Amino acid sequence: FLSLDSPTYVLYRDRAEWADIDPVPQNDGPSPVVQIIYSEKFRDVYDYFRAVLQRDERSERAFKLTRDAIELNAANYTVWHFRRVLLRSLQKDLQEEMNYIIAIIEEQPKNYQVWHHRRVLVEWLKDPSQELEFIADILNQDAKNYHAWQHRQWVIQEFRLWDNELQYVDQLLKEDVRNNSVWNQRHFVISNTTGYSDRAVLEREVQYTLEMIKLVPHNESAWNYLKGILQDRGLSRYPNLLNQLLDLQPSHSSPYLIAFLVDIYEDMLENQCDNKEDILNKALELCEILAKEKDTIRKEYWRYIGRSLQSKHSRESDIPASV
Amino acid sequence: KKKSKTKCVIM
Amino acid sequence: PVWSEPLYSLRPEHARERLQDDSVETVTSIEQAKVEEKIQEVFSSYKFNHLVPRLVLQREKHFHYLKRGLRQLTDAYECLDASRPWLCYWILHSLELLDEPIPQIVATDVCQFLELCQSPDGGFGGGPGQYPHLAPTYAAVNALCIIGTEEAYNVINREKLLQYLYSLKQPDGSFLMHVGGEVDVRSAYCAASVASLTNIITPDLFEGTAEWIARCQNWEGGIGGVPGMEAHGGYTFCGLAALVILKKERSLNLKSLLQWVTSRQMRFEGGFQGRCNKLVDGCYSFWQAGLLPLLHRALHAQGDPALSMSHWMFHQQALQEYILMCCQCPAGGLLDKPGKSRDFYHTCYCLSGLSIAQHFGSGAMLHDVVMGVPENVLQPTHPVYNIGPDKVIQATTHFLQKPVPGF
Ligand SMILES: CC(C)=CCC/C(C)=C/CC/C(C)=C/CONC(=O)CP(=O)(O)O
Ligand SMILES: [Zn+2]
Repeated sequence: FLSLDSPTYVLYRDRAEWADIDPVPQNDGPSPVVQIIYSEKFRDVYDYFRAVLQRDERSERAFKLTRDAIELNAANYTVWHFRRVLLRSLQKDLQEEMNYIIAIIEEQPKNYQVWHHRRVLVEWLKDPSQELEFIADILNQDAKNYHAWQHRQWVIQEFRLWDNELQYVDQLLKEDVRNNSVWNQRHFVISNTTGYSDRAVLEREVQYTLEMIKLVPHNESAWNYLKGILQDRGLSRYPNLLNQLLDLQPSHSSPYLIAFLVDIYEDMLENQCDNKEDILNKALELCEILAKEKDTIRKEYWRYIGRSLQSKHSRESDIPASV
Repeated sequence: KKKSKTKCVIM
Repeated sequence: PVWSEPLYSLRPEHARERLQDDSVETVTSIEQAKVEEKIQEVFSSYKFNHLVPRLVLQREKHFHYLKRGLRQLTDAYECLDASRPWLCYWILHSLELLDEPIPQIVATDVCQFLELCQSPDGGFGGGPGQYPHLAPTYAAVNALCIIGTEEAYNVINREKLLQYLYSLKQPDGSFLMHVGGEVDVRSAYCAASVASLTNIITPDLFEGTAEWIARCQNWEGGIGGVPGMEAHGGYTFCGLAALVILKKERSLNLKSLLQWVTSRQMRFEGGFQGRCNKLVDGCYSFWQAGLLPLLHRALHAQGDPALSMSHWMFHQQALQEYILMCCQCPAGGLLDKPGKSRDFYHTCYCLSGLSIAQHFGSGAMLHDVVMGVPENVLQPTHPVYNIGPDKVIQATTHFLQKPVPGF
């Protein structure tokens, strides 16, 4: 009907069809704190919203008023709640409401209330058919929108829409191989479909990741993914990994490569490997290179790691004080 | 004024 | 030495910390480079102006900004009309950090206002007449505790608050943020924070909550909003802090958590990013760096012998430099990064983060690092609640005098 931004928009206190209602001013008390000097339009809509909420007026006019209250402050969760009461109570067409929420999310995508509202609509309709495409459009504007990725995981998991997601993930990693949200989604898809225990899958994943590391050696996400998919089973469980990382040191080094080596050594020492001492020293040498030159911002962490490795893996570590 | 797209959100 | 630069961000070697894009440009690297270039101008400003750097926390300016905001805000804050108790908390905490007394005229008016935000059924809403929600409930309780008067404490209807928390509790251990609302790790933290402070924790209130929070830790080491989601500083702080309150930090793989948060500090900028491959932001000076005091306390309780006795596991000096040089608005207030405008939220968290970075405390051991002029030193903040440690102790002691609702 009459948009909040329409040049002919009129305040509610000037609308004939609202003459029977007395607006309810905000109850801030005798001497307010954090008192917001609202604009005319804002206070006007909210004074009328307070009136309908208080009376619990479940009407078409109240429904339309919430659209304006939302436009003014889409973060007002109380308005969203009342709007959902009205959607049910007035038996409003939910697809029309879906059209509405998609427009709202497009304009204010970093909002908690809008995504939750869309989720409720999908649950009510038991229809996820518009979801992946809608979300993909939002992700096309902000490939890292947290709420969007979270809603996407919910839709995919609740409706079992796993079939084309890895393909989607591959497309986005092509666009930006540094998009951590996409690496997280990659992990989400694989964990819930094939799992990482299947040796053919794990193998493929590592080949892919190492290949991405070779292409962009300083992209931390690929490094975090490689470690993330191998660390639970134990880095020492994969003897060729170390050799292969050492091979990238020449033309593909980074504080990331150096750090991983320390993680491999750390686990080797944890699972009592051969040459306990040779490994320890290699690790401390790297922890020092990191703390003093290659990764000083993390000097306190690297010093602590070096100290921990020293504390439990030195040749003297298991030797009684008396010896 | 509407929420700034350049600002943080925690609720 | 004379040629030696005492500021870490201005040393010549520091230029080696700039982004290496491997000649592969993507939106992520382009955005990161833009930030680094802007931050480099800030760092180089003194040199290009031929002046010796002086890092001064503009207290006078921040105080004026806060003092006024506690009373009245422009329509720039219309978007936060459903978060007024947060505005109270952000401002009062900033004042507390800056060691500015809260006049009793002010304290009583905040109490009365928060009473008006309190719901008949328990919890606090974003403003008078708004439905109760866990985020403003957390903020309201913290604000009342910062005041710490008998009046402030008395505002909280403890029986109703507990009823409220139960009405939000889910079978899987999680909590809704409000009736008919969303679920994410923020709720576990907001609920544990208010329930512990007011002493209303019953034997089963948090049944399964620790396990649910643990499911949020992902392959990155950090904690996401819900199981399966990307690790983020806001959610990780919420998860760890809630677990610390519940004394279940051990449910997490603390080693991968530590490796992840430490990696969130930007080598060039010195501040922290919220998640891997995103941008530095001053509010993470708290959400991210605040994890270090929590991890130190947890690892220490496990008898970790390698733990430092004077520093947190992050570059305290670089964080302080980032905040002091890049996050202060000349007119007062703090911000996200150069190019962004101030707001009370960033003012609260940039200061909280600065305090954490300046103060190390592990029992009897205490060691401060105050970059710039000595007047820059702030009051300490509790790493779990983000209110003064004295206010935490005072509040818990007072509420322990009361019986857990129902007995
Ligand atoms: C006690 C509370 C309410 C803690 C929450 C703290 C934070 C900081 C939550 C963040 C939630 C979030 C990830 C929102 C998504 O939009 N924000 C961003 O994208 C910011 P960035 O780029 O830094 O990730
Ligand atoms: Zn921020």
